[PDB]
Amino acid sequence: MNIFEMLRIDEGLRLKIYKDTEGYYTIGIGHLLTKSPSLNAAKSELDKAIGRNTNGVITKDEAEKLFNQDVDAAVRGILRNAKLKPVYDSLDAVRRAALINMVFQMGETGVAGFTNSLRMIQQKRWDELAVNMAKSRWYNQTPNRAKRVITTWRTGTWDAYK
Ligand SMILES: [Cl-]
Ligand SMILES: [Cl-]
Repeated sequence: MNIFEMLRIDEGLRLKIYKDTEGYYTIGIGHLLTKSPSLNAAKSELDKAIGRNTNGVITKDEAEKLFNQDVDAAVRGILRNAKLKPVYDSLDAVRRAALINMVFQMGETGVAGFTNSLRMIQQKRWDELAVNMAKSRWYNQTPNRAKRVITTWRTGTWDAYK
């Protein structure tokens, strides 16, 4: 088990443009295309991203490429963020994967804003953290996913993914 396998599980894989859980144009493996209501604006972003006229459709190899790029940006984002970086450095490997997962889904900004959880993470107060994270839109909107991630944080193992 690793970050790649983890996110593939949580995000699924789809070769056609689609609406995410928030109604956003997305494709491949959780790759957000646009927050805009327009399918054309979405098709346009996708062609720009892929470098070709796709027609709202990509191949497997193309989704994986976007995925690679996205995992990489998440990591680099974390390491560039003043609030995030130290958090990341204080963690074990499984738990660093839980942070990337969240960053992937909600962005640096979203994550950085979970201030109280951040302090707990650092103090390594596992159980409390799990309770705190549950008190969130994130958890209310995508419970099963958030539960997997929260267990990950709580236990430091990959059990939720097995
Ligand atoms: Cl892109
Ligand atoms: Cl869910």
